[PDB]
Amino acid sequence: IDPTEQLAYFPKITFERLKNYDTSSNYAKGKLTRNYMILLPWQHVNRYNFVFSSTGCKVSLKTCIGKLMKDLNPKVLYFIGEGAGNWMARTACEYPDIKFVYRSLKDDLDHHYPLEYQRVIGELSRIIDSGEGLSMETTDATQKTHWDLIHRVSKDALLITLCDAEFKDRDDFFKMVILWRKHVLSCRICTTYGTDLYLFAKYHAKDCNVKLPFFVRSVATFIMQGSKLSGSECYILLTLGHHNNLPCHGEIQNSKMKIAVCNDFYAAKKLDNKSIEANCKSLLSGLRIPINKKELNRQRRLLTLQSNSKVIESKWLTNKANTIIDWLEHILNSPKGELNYDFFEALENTYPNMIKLIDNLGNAEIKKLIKVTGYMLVSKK
Amino acid sequence: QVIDPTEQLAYFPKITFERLKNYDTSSNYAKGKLTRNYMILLPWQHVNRYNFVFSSTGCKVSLKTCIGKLMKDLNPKVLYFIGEGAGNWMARTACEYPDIKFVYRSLKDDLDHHYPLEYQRVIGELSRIIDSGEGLSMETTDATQKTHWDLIHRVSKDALLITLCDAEFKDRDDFFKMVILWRKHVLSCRICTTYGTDLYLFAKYHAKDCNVKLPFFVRSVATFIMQGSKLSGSECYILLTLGHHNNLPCHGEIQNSKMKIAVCNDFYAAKKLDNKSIEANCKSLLSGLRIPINKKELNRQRRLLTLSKWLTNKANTIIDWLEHILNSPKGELNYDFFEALENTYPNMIKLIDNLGNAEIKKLIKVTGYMLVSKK
Ligand SMILES: Nc1nc2c(ncn2[C@@H]2O[C@H](COP(=O)(O)OP(=O)(O)OP(=O)(O)O)[C@@H](O)[C@H]2O)c(=O)[nH]1
Ligand SMILES: Nc1nc2c(ncn2[C@@H]2O[C@H](CO)[C@@H](O)[C@H]2O)c(=O)[nH]1
Ligand SMILES: [Zn+2]
Ligand SMILES: [Zn+2]
Repeated sequence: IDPTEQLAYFPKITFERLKNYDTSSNYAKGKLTRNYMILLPWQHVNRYNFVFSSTGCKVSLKTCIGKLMKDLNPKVLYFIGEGAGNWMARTACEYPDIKFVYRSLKDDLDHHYPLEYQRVIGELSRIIDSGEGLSMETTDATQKTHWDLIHRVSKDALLITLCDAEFKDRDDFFKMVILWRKHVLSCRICTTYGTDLYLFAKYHAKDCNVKLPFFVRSVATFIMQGSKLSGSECYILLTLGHHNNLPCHGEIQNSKMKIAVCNDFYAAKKLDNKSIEANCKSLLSGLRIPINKKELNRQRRLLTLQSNSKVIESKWLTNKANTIIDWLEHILNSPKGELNYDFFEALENTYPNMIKLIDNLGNAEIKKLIKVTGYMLVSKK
Repeated sequence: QVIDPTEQLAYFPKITFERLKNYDTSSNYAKGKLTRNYMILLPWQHVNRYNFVFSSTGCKVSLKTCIGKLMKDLNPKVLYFIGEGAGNWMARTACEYPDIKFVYRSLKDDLDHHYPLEYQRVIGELSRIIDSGEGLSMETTDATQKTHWDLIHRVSKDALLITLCDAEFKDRDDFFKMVILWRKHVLSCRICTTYGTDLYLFAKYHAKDCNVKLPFFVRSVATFIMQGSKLSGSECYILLTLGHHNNLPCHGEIQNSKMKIAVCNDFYAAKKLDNKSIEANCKSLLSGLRIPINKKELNRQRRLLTLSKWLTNKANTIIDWLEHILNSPKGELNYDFFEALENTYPNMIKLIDNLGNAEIKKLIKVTGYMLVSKK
């Protein structure tokens, strides 16, 4: 299967690049605030074409760091804390000749194998190092051993290292940043390319005026439309050089808000009907495409015939089902609008049983529910 | 010598607006608020208005843009413009719709234009104004008086399908006087009664209060929030019709919609430059000011002033600002960049204190030209 053809399944990306300047601002700018009364993760609205990971819908190398990718021209890319590898899968479609070195923490929580890359690309042939036969310690980016064994297959320098790992504290993030630096300055292979080595990593801009480790200079800060509205998540492009400050909550919030108020979510050019069906069946077993009044009423019929392990115990499973159908029915009866938080705020505040929904469905179920919602909204008119 | 209206249309800038359709449902959801405090003191809504002199209402509101579908469906042969002043809104309409004839009205007083000066400058001749209100009293040109409405058909025998009002009223009571009289006419008048309830009044309104009921049998169809309206206020254009009455737009609804256009959208510049109009505004701002405005042109004005201290103080203030605009980097036409321009100027309060409302509006037109002229 052609990678460039598969690229039409990933949506377009809207973002803001805040280039780090040595010279002071000297502006004294106002603040941009808009309190969206939303309870659902609407950043999954354009991610219906994906199942196990959908990071590729949020961040893209060709979109954000396209010029650096062109200039440096990496033969191999290093993906750490990647999970099911959907951001790595998008990269494989945008750059069809690049090989990959994948690493992800080996635990029961989430994934430690690229299930989505396997799904999108078809085969793991381009993943020259998938971290097979490694310990939990050697797959942890906060440990020295992870960095020591990074070249066990690939002998190419760490020109562009991609990190989408979620850390406990900022101290764990610092552990990784320090270890990256220690490697790129010690390693025989890497030392050859010098200071022109990059680490593009996910960071949550909590505080302000926080100094990066020594000889770690942030080049730019990327604020994604795909990042959760509630937080202060961003992607920082780091390099070796005279250290500077991590992005502050303030700047991130102003940029985060402009994107939420102004821009609309771009839908995918093509529809992966097998992936949509998978998410539909993942949300509610037996859910079929297209989702219409007829399709919804049969799901209402299927639960009626079941009621007419304990007998009282199965009432929990049917309660979840009703909640899902009630929401999808509400989306169906809702007028078509543009994919934006103003319209999403309207959808939620037009629904009477909103709090019952959040109470009855888990975080993963509600994310799945948004993928299905997004498909339905795109399917309209 | 021949003046084409469609060619003249390239002098009016593009319009950005938000239409808030009034829904019978009587069920509005609970929403959040959008706030951004722009530290601005100048009427920046005049930046894209350099090509106009006496009136520039057409830079802000347009019939083809805002109510193009209604203009198509109800194809009006004649349009009625009340409280029009120099008639720049009417002039834009004449360019967008080259076959429509007009009936013009504006209050006959020393305080405002009671003759379409801008229409004349744009179109060339008053041939399409079949009724310019010639030989009428101040009472018969006041939209709050019955006699104004009684004599509206003295020339035109076409129904009031679309009535345009850009009048500024003292109280909301005066606005209500007009709205009531429009209704009284469109329901009494032999000519108008024929078209029934499908008659419209697109009037300018300041959304001050909330949950204010429109007069009986007067129903608002939609509310238009213009980018061209002053940021500070709560000015909007309401499209009214005959029907079971509803509520006037509330200050609340407006402010969010008003703010979005300020944060998101940029001011579109005019495709062509009316160099005669620019020169007129330049000479209106400061006598002897010539285009292009450059370091050489500004230093000449500094020199000319060296050889009545009140008049020279105003001149220095103007030159100081234009010099600041000249030395300023080119940016996009938006409130973020405009906030930067006056945040970068040290004598901001002296400016507002030394120049009148009309002078500052002229100063912004000249500023807009200079900003567009860059790079
Ligand atoms: N919460 C959240 N997850 C995001 C966001 N952007 C990307 N993600 C990633 O997407 C994952 C959840 O989406 P999926 O992998 O598509 O699907 P899911 O199988 O329904 O979910 P989980 O068990 O919650 O991971 C998260 O664990 C993140 O790795 C975001 O803004 N918010
Ligand atoms: N939008 C807007 N237009 C104005 C304002 N004041 C005057 N104008 C119009 O703009 C023209 C400027 O010459 C005036 O003749 C009026 O028609 C204002 O505060 N806002
Ligand atoms: Zn190395
Ligand atoms: Zn009549």
